[PDB]
Amino acid sequence: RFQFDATNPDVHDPVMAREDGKYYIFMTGQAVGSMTSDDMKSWTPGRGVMPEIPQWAMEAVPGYRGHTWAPDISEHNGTWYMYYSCSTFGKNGSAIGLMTNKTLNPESPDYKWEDKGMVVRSVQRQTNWNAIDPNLIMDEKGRPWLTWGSFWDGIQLVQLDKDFKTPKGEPKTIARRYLAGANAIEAPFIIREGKYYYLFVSWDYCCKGANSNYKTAVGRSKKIEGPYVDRNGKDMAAGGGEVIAQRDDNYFGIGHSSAYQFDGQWYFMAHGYARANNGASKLVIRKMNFDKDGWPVLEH
Repeated sequence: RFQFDATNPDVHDPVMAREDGKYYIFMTGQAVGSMTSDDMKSWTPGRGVMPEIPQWAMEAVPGYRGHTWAPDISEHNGTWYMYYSCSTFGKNGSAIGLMTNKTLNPESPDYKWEDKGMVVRSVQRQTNWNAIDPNLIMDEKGRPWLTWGSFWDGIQLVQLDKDFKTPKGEPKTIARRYLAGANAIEAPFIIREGKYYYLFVSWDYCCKGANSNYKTAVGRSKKIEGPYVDRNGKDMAAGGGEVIAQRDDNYFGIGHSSAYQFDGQWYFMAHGYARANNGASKLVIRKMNFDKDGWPVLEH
């Protein structure tokens, strides 16, 4: 029996954007998957984003054939930038690519995704981080920075040249799980709120159905590079973090997070392994607020 369930759709590694009162979700899928909602409540599957699967990617990552992971979307000066991951599960022979578009509406005559090639690559038996899970974050000076990473040494941070694709120096590890290996940390996401940058990370194990233990943690820093810390002063680089999404009455695990502010309200978006669908990965959106001390807290 065929069913979509518009109010509770299957999604993996989601990211969200809004244009002209319409909500756009981009996720892991062929050519990057997509969804569409008028009200952020009922969704409609769309076409794969990529107009074709880029050659440079298939070459740099052997095995990659268009099944793309964890996109990131954001708008800067009327240009939409979408970062995307190319890899094969369990290995770090990976590359992050970028593509740009003037609009997100596919019925628009201005709609055309121009691929801009490779941003950053990780290579087998050599690089101590994994070139997947990108997130673009701007500083107060307007300069672009990227976070990415999954396992190995952990979460990387590097400033990007103003073309949004070439890094400046080498990266610098910014958050760890403890102390592929057992450094279960991935899906970094940084937002600016108040006096601080908040780095959101996913801890532990996704991708194991109803046996996943995925969770989401948070830490903060006044400086973008500067040490990220939890409620009691512990550095994320050493395994600090406040758990904010977790094993639940509804979920075995919740992770691969992202945060957006729509109409004065912050929203925490992730995917959760739903108990009512024996571990199927569903869309999770919770209202997020910052307390007195300036720490994020979720609804439900």
